[PDB]
Amino acid sequence: PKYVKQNTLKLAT
Amino acid sequence: PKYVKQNTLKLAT
Amino acid sequence: EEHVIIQAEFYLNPDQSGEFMFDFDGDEIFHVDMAKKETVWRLEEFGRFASFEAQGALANIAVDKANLEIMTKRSNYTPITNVPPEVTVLTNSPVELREPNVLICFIDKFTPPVVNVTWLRNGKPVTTGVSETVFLPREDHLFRKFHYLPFLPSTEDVYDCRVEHWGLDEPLLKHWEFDA
Amino acid sequence: EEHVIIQAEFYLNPDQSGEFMFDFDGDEIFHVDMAKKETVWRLEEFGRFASFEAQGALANIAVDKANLEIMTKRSNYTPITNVPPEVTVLTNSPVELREPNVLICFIDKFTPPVVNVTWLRNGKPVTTGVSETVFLPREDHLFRKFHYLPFLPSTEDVYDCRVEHWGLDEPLLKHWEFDA
Amino acid sequence: TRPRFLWQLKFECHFFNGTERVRLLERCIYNQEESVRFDSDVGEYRAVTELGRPDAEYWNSQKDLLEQRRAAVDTYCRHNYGVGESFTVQRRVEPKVTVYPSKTQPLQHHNLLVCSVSGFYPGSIEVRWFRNGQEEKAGVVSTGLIQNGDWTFQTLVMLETVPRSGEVYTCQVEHPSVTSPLTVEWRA
Amino acid sequence: TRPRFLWQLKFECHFFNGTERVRLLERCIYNQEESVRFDSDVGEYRAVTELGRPDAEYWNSQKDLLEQRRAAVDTYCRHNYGVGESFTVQRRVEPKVTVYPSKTQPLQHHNLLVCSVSGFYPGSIEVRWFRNGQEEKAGVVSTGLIQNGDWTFQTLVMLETVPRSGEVYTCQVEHPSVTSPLTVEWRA
Ligand SMILES: *[C@@H]1O[C@H](CO)[C@@H](O[C@H]2O[C@H](CO)[C@@H](O)[C@H](O)[C@H]2NC(C)=O)[C@H](O)[C@H]1NC(C)=O
Ligand SMILES: *[C@@H]1O[C@H](CO)[C@@H](O[C@H]2O[C@H](CO)[C@@H](O)[C@H](O)[C@H]2NC(C)=O)[C@H](O)[C@H]1NC(C)=O
Ligand SMILES: *[C@@H]1O[C@H](CO)[C@@H](O)[C@H](O)[C@H]1NC(C)=O
Ligand SMILES: *[C@@H]1O[C@H](CO)[C@@H](O)[C@H](O)[C@H]1NC(C)=O
Ligand SMILES: *[C@H]1O[C@H](CO)[C@@H](O)[C@H](O)[C@H]1NC(C)=O
Ligand SMILES: *[C@H]1O[C@H](CO)[C@@H](O)[C@H](O)[C@H]1NC(C)=O
Repeated sequence: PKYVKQNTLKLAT
Repeated sequence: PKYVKQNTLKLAT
Repeated sequence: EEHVIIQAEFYLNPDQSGEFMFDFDGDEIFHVDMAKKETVWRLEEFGRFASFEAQGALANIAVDKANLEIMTKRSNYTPITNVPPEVTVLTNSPVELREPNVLICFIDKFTPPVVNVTWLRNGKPVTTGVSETVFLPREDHLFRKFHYLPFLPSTEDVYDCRVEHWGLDEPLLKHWEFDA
Repeated sequence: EEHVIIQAEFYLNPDQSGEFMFDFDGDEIFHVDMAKKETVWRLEEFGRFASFEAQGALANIAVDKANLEIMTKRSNYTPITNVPPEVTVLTNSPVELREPNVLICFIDKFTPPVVNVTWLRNGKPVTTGVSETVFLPREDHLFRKFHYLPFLPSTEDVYDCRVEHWGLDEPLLKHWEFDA
Repeated sequence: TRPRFLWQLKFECHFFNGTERVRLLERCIYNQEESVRFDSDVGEYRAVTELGRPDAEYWNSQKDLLEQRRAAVDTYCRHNYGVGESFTVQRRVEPKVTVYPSKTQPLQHHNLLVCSVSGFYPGSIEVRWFRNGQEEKAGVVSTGLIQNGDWTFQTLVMLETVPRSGEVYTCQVEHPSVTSPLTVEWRA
Repeated sequence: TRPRFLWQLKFECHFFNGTERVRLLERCIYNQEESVRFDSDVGEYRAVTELGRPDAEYWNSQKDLLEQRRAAVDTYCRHNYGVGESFTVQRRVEPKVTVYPSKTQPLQHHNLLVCSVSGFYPGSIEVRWFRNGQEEKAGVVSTGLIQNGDWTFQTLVMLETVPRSGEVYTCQVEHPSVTSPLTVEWRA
């Protein structure tokens, strides 16, 4: 199996 | 002398 | 800086318990007995100089009880997370046999400010001159507290400070015994 | 609850340093080496059962570098407040004279994640088989970290874990020495 | 040395009852203050402090960003849980139990008998003392569980005694890693 | 036992260089999260977390509430600082210094010499170790300052040695309660 990472959302500008 | 306490404000309702 | 004076007061529910006190550089100056409705100086010496109107506090706490009922609701009823104590039994000064001393049970870093401390000498509870302090505040919004047991060293005894707190899986025993 | 799996990652400036790792119930599962760009399992055995794409992490951090430059400005450049460590030297298992053991240097409750830990045997630094962990997270947003020194107990030696941190007035020494 | 600035991001999955019931909680933490979070049981972002307002409102707009996050509970949480379960959830190393008194002294003199249990995993274990087959609940001073940081725990559970000859002390350890309790006696 | 809810309120006066500079800081704390505060250096209330917004804006309206708090710095801080300065600010209990080695060993084998300093007030003190007159800065292991909660501090400062015959160890303590440093020697 693969560890599923979660992605980072860029902040509001 | 006396100790001066500071009073508590009631929260917003 | 140089010194800080703090008026820390709080109210806790369901317990319905509140505290009102002054602190100077970490040491308690006095606190108001909610019950007797009287200010209690930390070193009697303190009272022979300054005064405080214990009713002032009972006044303030009223509001605190109020603001609490309000704030709980708006939080959406998020309760407090028990943060168990960090106990350590110490001693006032180097212990010498037959030379009177005191054993200090230091309880740090905990919240809610509720906790049951028992001294035990040889497995058995002890009340002989034992005493304590009210809940001293800390910058992290957790509390601090002391219990003292005046004693007289001997090869024959061993002590324990028994602390009970909600964030603990079970009564914490912190041990002491003279070492020769 | 029963278990918690956490993907904790951070970026720190000026240092320009970041970390990306997974944690299960307090212990580290793995973390991605930003430099070699490869995932490093905590116990080799873990790598034999699962995988993780180290680039995944390098990607994530890219955004973190960013969100940080953003957030800093909006905070109005407010910097972090140094919270010094809570060091305690422990031992892996009951020490028996002349039988290998390992000395653990546990550094807790501190932030920012930057700290210098030295091991000293008889006042002198030691690198013999010493090792460490990345900055493990904690619910309070402070960090945790470990340093290990494999050693062989004897009545001749004494050690120290020498910790340097910005919220500390000076290098903290935490001492250990066999006792009979 | 200049001021420091810390950005931190954590996605935590809390599993209840095994896998039935999972909670994703995504937190963004600037310095030591959490500013915004996604809590699966509330379906959307919420600023905790003012600086998290822009984003809680921004990301909350992207019905796609919110569409996935709500599914991350099985696409991410239940997933990663079944990936390592073999070695994390089901990890079992066995406790290594030792009984020894601290401070060799004469019999009939107060002695603290130590039960060191080290090397185990998971952290859940039970240590009881028995004095002559009868469980001794009092005068038990424990260090509580200690996490070694290497995927093994350790703890020390001491019994305060005043040993008379022949009294036999036993340390009983129960751990998921074993079928029948480990015990270890000590003779006066 | 049901869930708990804590509301706490703190007004803290920080005095710098005496009374030349004072900063009132009023903090309202719900649970472990502070929500709102008044900081004399900023003149008004500020919500730290969203739950403190209503009040931060409410109270900020009450220009009279804002008028006083800004004067609290003299009507409250300096006043109270004046109301007990003799027993708080002006306190000095003297340190009681002791030097004893731990572990009664024959000479030449490593020993940790302890310097216990106890019973003093204020917390500010300086302990240095000397070996035959020369300051020993290394191998010095301290417990840091310890507050006894009864208006007195204590601390232990240990020196790791390997005592040879004739080595003379001194502990020099400096404290505001004393004019010339307290010292206390120990012979090998
Ligand atoms: C301190 O001791 C008291 C009992 O002496 C504890 O008991 C109260 O709470 C118990 C556990 O929730 C209840 O079972 C009891 O009804 C109640 N008993 C009394 C006499 O009030 C109390 O919880 C202890 N405090 C802490 C912090 O654990
Ligand atoms: C950790 O140790 C390093 C030295 O090993 C410390 O030194 C760095 O910072 C100094 C102070 O400004 C510089 O003058 C040094 O050249 C620089 N050297 C290196 C090797 O980093 C550093 O301050 C320490 N870090 C912490 C957190 O205390
Ligand atoms: C408030 O609390 C209830 C029950 O604890 C929860 O189900 C509800 O969604 C909460 N509402 C918000 C806005 O947090
Ligand atoms: C932002 O920072 C600058 C410099 O620290 C300061 O002068 C200014 O008043 C600050 N403004 C706010 C709103 O914090
Ligand atoms: C939750 O745990 C298991 C996991 O499959 C489930 O089958 C069971 O019905 C539930 N048990 C309890 C006690 O809720
Ligand atoms: C501030 O405090 C004193 C007390 O009045 C004053 O005399 C002195 O000049 C000031 N010192 C400093 C360093 O600010």
